[PDB]
Amino acid sequence: TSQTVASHVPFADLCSTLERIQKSKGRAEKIRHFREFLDSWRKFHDALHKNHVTDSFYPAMRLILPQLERERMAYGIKETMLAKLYIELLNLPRDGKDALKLLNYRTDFAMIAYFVLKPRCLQKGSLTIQQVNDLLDSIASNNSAKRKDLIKKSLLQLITQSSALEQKWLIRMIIKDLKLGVSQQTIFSVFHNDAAELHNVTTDLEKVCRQLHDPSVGLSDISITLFSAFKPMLAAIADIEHIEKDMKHQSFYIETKLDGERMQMHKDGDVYKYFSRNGYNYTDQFGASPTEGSLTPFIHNAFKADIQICILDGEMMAYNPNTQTFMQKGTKFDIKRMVEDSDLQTCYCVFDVLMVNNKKLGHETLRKRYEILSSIFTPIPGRIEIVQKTQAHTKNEVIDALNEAIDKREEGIMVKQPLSIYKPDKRGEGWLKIKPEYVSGLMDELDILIVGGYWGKGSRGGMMSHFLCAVAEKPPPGEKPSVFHTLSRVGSGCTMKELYDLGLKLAKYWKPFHRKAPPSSILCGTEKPEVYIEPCNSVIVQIKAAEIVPSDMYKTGCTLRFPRIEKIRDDKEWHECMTLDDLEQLRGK
Amino acid sequence: VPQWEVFFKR
Ligand SMILES: [Hg+2]
Ligand SMILES: [Hg+2]
Ligand SMILES: [Hg+2]
Ligand SMILES: [Hg+2]
Ligand SMILES: [Hg+2]
Ligand SMILES: [Hg+2]
Ligand SMILES: [Hg+2]
Ligand SMILES: [Hg+2]
Ligand SMILES: [Hg+2]
Repeated sequence: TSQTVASHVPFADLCSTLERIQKSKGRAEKIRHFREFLDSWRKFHDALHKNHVTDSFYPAMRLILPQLERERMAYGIKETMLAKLYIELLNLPRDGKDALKLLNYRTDFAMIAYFVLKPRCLQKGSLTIQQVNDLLDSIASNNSAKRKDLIKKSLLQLITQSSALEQKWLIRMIIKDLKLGVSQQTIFSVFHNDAAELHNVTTDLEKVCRQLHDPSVGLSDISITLFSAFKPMLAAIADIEHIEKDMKHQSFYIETKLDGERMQMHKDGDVYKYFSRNGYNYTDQFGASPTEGSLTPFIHNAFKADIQICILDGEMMAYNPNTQTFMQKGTKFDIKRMVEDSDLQTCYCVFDVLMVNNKKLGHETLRKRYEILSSIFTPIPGRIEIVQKTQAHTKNEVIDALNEAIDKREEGIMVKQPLSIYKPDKRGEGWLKIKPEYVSGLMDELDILIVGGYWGKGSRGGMMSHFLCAVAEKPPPGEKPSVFHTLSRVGSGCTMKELYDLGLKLAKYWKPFHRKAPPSSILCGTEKPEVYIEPCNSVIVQIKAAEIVPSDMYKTGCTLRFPRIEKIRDDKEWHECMTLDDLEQLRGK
Repeated sequence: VPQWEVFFKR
């Protein structure tokens, strides 16, 4: 009658098992202790439920793998809060060595506390595992509601009714790090042969505990399911030199790499759920239905007529309508707020589909999966998009793509095997990611001057797509630099507001560049700008680049490989520009 | 009704 094993098992038995596992040296011994507990629980369950069942090992497992808790929200509990509380309850001298050590704990804490507890708290535990869960539930729920005093009272119950040793373990469950000395994967494997695979397509300990309650009954065709959080497929880092072999000497896809929030979308008619990469529920943000949220109302009607159910994998971007650009994560500005203040909007960049109307697609080829994707919805630029991809088979094509990508201020490229299927939580297989070899030194901080510009297209024709940048020729002692040598073209995409602000600040200073009557202050190579700007009116940008290579396109006789503007350095005057001599020393060092 | 202590300390 809604009976549970957890209501019968002292939290003390769970803790004595954790203590034995942690103190065991060998893996074998660690596993044995876990097995003995798990096995007793299973036999008890069978006896308890003979004449009845959704009950399972979940109440224990959620405490054994606290980092996998998904039902309960954050506790909001700091080591420093526990410290004060213990100092009260144990009546420690407020200025003594024990009190200070607790208060001055440097980020383990459970062990420091336990040593203070062992000789002064002799109480025997009284809580069942179920009652421990109830109090943790209370802590989390009260934290959500910022009811500080109720959090304390729940903590107070946990502490006054638990043994010193149990308190050691409570602290670790609260912090979410047990330090058992045995891995999460081992825990899963010991529990059920299928537990890990199931967990990968349902990020839910309860589901795994309940569905795999019987260790001798497997699950067939474990797969991605509507409204269950699967772990995203991951990309392995790839050295661009080996890319043709890595793609099984056959044709492959090159796809744009977006740095947003990895997000999967689940749809059934008017009902929507969204899961982040860790399997937390973001439906409150994006929208459970077409009349609420920051995204769903705007994309519900993009879906094609025949599509009732679908599951998508992709990336959430912050899109600027006025510039038609995605804003990068790293900015001095507030992306979340501007999204809320309607300055920016949420855009779902989609690169995969795992289900359409009850066809499951995990095992289809990425090739087939992409085909299907174009049938799911009609893209709306700036709300819901299909990530751009192309076919390629050559290393040089990949060099081209990376070159283009960095130019547009993207930070890398993706490469994908068309034959490949979708493997949740696996890194490698069909998905590779490629980024520039950035070596962190002076090469990360090239401080150079903007000397010229190139216009964007159509309506973005008022904004610049690229800047031309130069270094200073070292001037006679006393005077400011008067001659600059071009060094590199670099992308000007408004992926951060400071670049937008910079463009508007410089707008009034551009002058038409004439090949036949060029300004004396700017010396060029092959590459000429559309417009230039007098040095004293300009701004220094800090540039990250992977390599300095020879070039006849720039006056310096060389240029920057994969250059990206990192910062606008308006804390510098134009004449503080890096010189030819600096460039020269940098190159050969 | 089975008692847990028989199952655990076994
Ligand atoms: Hg105590
Ligand atoms: Hg489980
Ligand atoms: Hg997008
Ligand atoms: Hg912008
Ligand atoms: Hg722009
Ligand atoms: Hg710009
Ligand atoms: Hg020139
Ligand atoms: Hg000036
Ligand atoms: Hg150079």
